Formats: sequence, structure tokens, C-alpha cells
Amino acid sequence: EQIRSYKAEVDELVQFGKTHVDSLEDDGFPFIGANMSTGDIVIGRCTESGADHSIKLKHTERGIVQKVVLSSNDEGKNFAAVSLRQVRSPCLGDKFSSMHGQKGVLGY
Amino acid sequence: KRSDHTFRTVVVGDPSLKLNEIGIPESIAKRLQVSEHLNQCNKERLVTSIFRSLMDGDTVLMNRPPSIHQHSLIAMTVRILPTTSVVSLNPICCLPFRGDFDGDCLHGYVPQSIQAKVELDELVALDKQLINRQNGRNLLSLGQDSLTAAYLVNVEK
Amino acid sequence: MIIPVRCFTCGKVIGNKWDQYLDLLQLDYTEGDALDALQLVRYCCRRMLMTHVDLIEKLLNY
Amino acid sequence: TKKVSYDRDTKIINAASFTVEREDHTIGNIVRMQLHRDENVLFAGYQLPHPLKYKIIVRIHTTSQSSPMQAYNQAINDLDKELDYLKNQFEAEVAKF
Amino acid sequence: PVTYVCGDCGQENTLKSGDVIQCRECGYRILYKKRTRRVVQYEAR
Amino acid sequence: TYQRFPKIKIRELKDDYAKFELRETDVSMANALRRVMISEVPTVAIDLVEIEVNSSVLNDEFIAHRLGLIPLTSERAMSMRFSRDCDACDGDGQCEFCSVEFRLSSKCVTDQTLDVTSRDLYSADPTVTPVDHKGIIIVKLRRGQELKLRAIARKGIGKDHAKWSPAATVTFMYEPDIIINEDMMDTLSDEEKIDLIESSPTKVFGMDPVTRQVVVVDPEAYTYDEEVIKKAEAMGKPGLIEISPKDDSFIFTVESTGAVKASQLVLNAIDLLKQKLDAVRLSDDTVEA
Ligand SMILES: [Mg+2]
Ligand SMILES: [Zn+2]
Ligand SMILES: [Zn+2]
Ligand SMILES: [Zn+2]
Repeated sequence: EQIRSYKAEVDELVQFGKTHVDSLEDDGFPFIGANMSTGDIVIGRCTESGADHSIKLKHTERGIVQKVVLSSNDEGKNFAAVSLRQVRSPCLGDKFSSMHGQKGVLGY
Repeated sequence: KRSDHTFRTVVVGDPSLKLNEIGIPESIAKRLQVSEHLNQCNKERLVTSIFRSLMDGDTVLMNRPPSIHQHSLIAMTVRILPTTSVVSLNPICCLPFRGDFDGDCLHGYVPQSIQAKVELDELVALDKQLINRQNGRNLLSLGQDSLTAAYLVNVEK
Repeated sequence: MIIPVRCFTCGKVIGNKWDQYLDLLQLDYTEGDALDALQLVRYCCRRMLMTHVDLIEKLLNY
Repeated sequence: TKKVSYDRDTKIINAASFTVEREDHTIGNIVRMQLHRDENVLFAGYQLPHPLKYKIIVRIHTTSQSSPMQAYNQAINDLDKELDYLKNQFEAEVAKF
Repeated sequence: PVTYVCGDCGQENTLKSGDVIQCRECGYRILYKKRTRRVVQYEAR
Repeated sequence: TYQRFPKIKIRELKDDYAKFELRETDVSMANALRRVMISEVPTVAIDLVEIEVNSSVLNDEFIAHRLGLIPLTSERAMSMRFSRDCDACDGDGQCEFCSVEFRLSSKCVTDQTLDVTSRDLYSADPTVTPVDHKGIIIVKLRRGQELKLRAIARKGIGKDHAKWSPAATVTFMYEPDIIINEDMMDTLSDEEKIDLIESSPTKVFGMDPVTRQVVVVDPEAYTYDEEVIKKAEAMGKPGLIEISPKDDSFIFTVESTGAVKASQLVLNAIDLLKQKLDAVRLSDDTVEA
């Protein structure tokens, strides 16, 4: 399996809003168990009076949402880190190895 | 200069293909566009699918970094086959490439004009540069399994 | 994680014979002799029972 | 549609090349050894050109005593009636116990 | 009905217009998200 | 030219350990039956699950892989249709012709840690039940962790996935016949015969304790190690024991893993080998007449 992370900072003012992006909750974060596709919104971050400036996925990132945390330091800013989980089977391009240096890509 | 209409993938071994033949999977061939002008026969074939997909019959350039000698830029005929996002070719054809299948990638350049398509299967393709002009002899010799089999067949007796 | 239910090569089900393997390993039996009492003759279905880490007893504390 | 295709070669008289779709080595090895048991089959062999596709190719070069088309039903029914004799022998042996 | 559990405090609190993030009967600033009762499906093959 | 006549002899027959001989046939009848019995005969297995709530330690995609490898029983395995052959019912439910339902529900509220078992899966149809010792463990729940899902099992061919194959180890051997040259046995001494007996990996060659003769006992356990022939080859008696495999008279050691019976495995194999060789000659019959 693979577990990734997508961190962002928030510091008129920038908040964690709805920016209205299909499977999203009211606080700008996807619920646990939503299969996130590519080119979608993983963090709902906007401003007042409808000013949407968020972070979107690339065309090589996918997976489902497992957990999302919220934290804040003593400066007065909040933090967010959405974690994505994907289980990957060994395909025809994975590279194995050994205990003696006999590395090799899967052929068939 | 960096150029468009290219692709970069790792390669694996497949002795089921021909000599001047490679294999592009469906996920790459369903996105790479190759332009070709309209003809009188396929007027009902292009309008029901100019910008068409990478079908069979086309040719693309092959390249392994870095370019060692002149014969490391062979243009081979494409052939689509269902594979999980990896390309494959004949392991006896990797002798001009001077690379193994331990993780080496292959650069792929795709032409679009007809003047860059007819010139590929005339001076660049594998059926034309069959003479290794650095040495003056054959270029595509026997591989690893075929050499041992051709030895054992004639020595075992 | 936990012991797999089937063997990775043969296909014989071995997910149930894990509690009775630790129950026979609690005695003075050898690891090479505790598998003969579970009717395993090939070395394909014996390396699963002989070499397997029990990570769930470390993962259940929290 | 058209699972079995008939292709007749021209350069060799009384010669054919049978091919089927969506099969494996379970038929190309059970038809070749049945054709080799016959005395009117001088050439019998299966070949998988591409394992990514699913299509075997069987080539039959027979003599002038019979057609290469009539030497296929005699090799199919020779297994279709042998499997019935194997089933009738196993069903009594499983009923003995 | 979005919930937000505490880090090691264990108090469930709702985060609406949360300029600062801390649970009520606690002092830490770590808030995990609670899994809802959504229905997902994953095949074995 | 015409067909053959194979002869069998069952040695022992119990559940999932059927052992029978197969005489007067070549290797392409004992191999093209093993290749069907190990991958082609269809059973039922859990394909699609639907997890409602999961609060255990393991992930929600690690359990869906483990739940599909449970050896469910299958008595109506050949009489049911596939998911693609059944265009009706739109999936997702007990159609009673192409699918079946399962209901897992458990929650640990006590102090000690209880683990769920394969005997907790309750199905709506009591003819498709997991076999059962202790049972197959899935998760281990602490005080406050629950698990509830809903599984759907369907008939599938074991060529697609390795969960539908009901044969773990089905193999066959050639059952060779060995011969001992009695005219050259008296050349070697007693210690040479002792050193020739102890050179075999398996118990193939014994010794008569009244006359000191090499007597063949249990010749079916040679396993082709080629250690007895090479021992006498580098000695003072070459060509003493000549071992050659027979072209016929094989033996089968099948295993049916508790899903189907061992008697019904080789019956459903030869009942499908009669229909795999059926659509070939009727589709090539119009080109003959
Ligand atoms: Mg390399
Ligand atoms: Zn095993
Ligand atoms: Zn707290
Ligand atoms: Zn159905």
C-alpha cells in the first residue's frame, strides 16, 4: 500500500470554506471513504465574498481518503494534512531485488 | 530544445515481437495524437471517431540516454497490445541500444509531418541500417539465450 | 500483519491453523516437529507457519 | 462469431491450417497427440504466436487418401467418446467405495 | 453532521468558523476527523 | 487411428485426498486434465463487498482481499450462470441465480479482545456457507471497535483470479518400473551394497536380512533424484540399475481444499472437457458439407 500527504497553510482573509469540487464537506475537507479522482479538489480553501484559491491534484495522483488532521502552533495559524491511501499490485514494470544485488524488472 | 509529442517509459523484455517492432499499451496510445490528412476512402472512418489516435502502421523514434553511437536512434513500427503501462520489444534488438532490462528507460519521439514520416522508414529504420559501419560487419547478432541454444544444438550431438 | 488465509503458491488453507500452532509451540516441541502434527508434508506450506511475524499483538495496544 | 476459421494453403496439395479463438494449451496439446496417433497424418502441430492474444494455430498436412477437413472430426470424436468411457469407468469406481 | 475528535483528549467537538482549533475541556491543538457511516465498495480482484 | 481405452484403479478415496491410477494413455491426457482441474472448474467466492463502518486497526481494503479467499462451499456450481451471462437483476442483492448475499456484523464491548471468525458470516441462502477447529480469523477488535459489512459472492472461473480454484496441489507422476541386473549384483561386496543403499535419498532399495540381496520395496517413491544410477556409475559396476519411465500408468494425487468434493472435481473436469471440445467441431461443420 501507499500513504501520501498533501499539506497546506492558511495563515479579505483566507479561510477553509466551501469555495462555491463534488465530494466535499462543509468545512472544505473530504469525508473519510470518498474515492478521490484526478484533477479534483483535495482541500477547500477560499476567502470572503467568493474568492476561490485552492490546491488541485495532478494527472498522476489518485486514491481514496483515509485521514485528515488539523493542527495549530503558537503563532496563530492553522494547518491541514489530507492523507491518501492506494493499494498497488505488482504490475509489469515493478523492479524487484535480492540480498546479493540481483535486481530485475518484472517481465511477464 | 525540449519538444512535444514525446513519451518516456521504462522497457521490459518480450521475444514475441518482431525485430523492427515495439509495443505501446492502450493507455498511452489512447492519448498520443498523430495528425494525418483526409482521404477519399476513410471519410466515414475519421468523422465517427484531423487528430486521430496512435493506431497501427505508424512509426516512432526510439532512443536510450545517452546516445552512444549512430545506431542508437532506430525508428521501429508500432504495434498496440494490452499492457499495464509499460513498453516492450525484442531482447535481441537491445544490442544497438547497449542496455539491459534492469530499469533502463527509452525515449520516444513521434513525427507528425509526411516529410518526417517517409524519411524514417527509408534511412533510419532497422531494415536500412543493417550494416554496423563502425566495425564494418553485422549489427544484429545473436542474444544470450539464442547463442547458448545454437551452441548446445550443434555440440550436444 | 496477520497470517494469510491461503498459501501464496500452493493454495492450501492455513488461516485456521495458527492458534493451534502457538498452542503446540507453548510445549517443548520443536518448530520442525510442530508442523508434522498439522499434516503439512511440503515445504511450500511450512514456510508460512515457520516464518511469520505477529504484528497485530504490537498493533492492538493503540 | 466464427470461432473456428478455415484457411487452406496453396503451395502444398492436401494441406490446411486450422485456427480457433479464445483457447489455450489444453486443446492444442490434446488434438496434436490425437492426430499423431492416426496413420494418415504426416504433420500435426500447435503454435501460439502471441500469448497476449488467445488464438492457437493447428497445421495438418495429410495424404491423398483423405481430406485435411475430414481428419478433424475423427480426432475430435475420438476424444469425445473416450471421455465418456473414462466417465463410465470412474462413476462405477466411485460407487464401489 | 461533521465531527472532529480530539488528539489524546477524546472530546468530540464541532469545528464551525474555527479560527483557532482546540477542544473545550482540554488544551491541546490536535483534531482528527471521525469516520462517518458512508457506504463504500471495493472488489477483491 | 481410432480412440483409446484408459483403465483406472482407485487406491484410496476420502474427502479432498482422492488417489487413483490412470493406465494405457499418454501424458497429454493426464496433463490436459490437470490444467483444467487446477484453473478451469468454477466455484463461488466473495467478489464484491460493501463496508458500512470499519473502526479496526487494519485498513478497509485489506479486509476485502482477505474475505475473497475464504473457501466457500459450492454444490450448485455448474448449474448457475455468470455475472455477465445474467443480464438481469442489475447486481447488488440475492438474485438466487447469479449471486448470493452475506452479512457480517460484530462489536467488541467486553474487556477482553475478541476476534471474529469465518463461522460468523451468515448468508441468506443456507446452501452457500463457509466451511469449518477454530476457523479463519479476520480482525481483532479492542474495547470500542466494531465491524459491519455486506458481501456479495458469485460464480467465477479460476483463470481470472486465484480465489476460485478449488485445487491446491493436483499433480501426477510417471510411476516408473525399475530392474536390477542379478548377474552383476554378486560382483559387489557387502559394504559396497551398503554404501549403494545409503546413497539413495528416498527409501527405494532395501535389503534382505537372510541372504543380503537388494530387493525392491515401494518403487513408487523414487521421485527421479538420479542418485542411485550415478552412484553405481562411478563405481566398479556400470549399468547395474537401469531406470526408465513408463509411457503410461500414471497416478493422480488430487486435493479439493474443502470447497468441493474430490470425487466431484474430476467429474466436473471431464464434464467440461466434453463441452470445450464441442463448440469447435460444430462451428467447423458448415465448411465441410
Ligand atoms: Mg541498465
Ligand atoms: Zn504451500
Ligand atoms: Zn482535548
Ligand atoms: Zn444475477
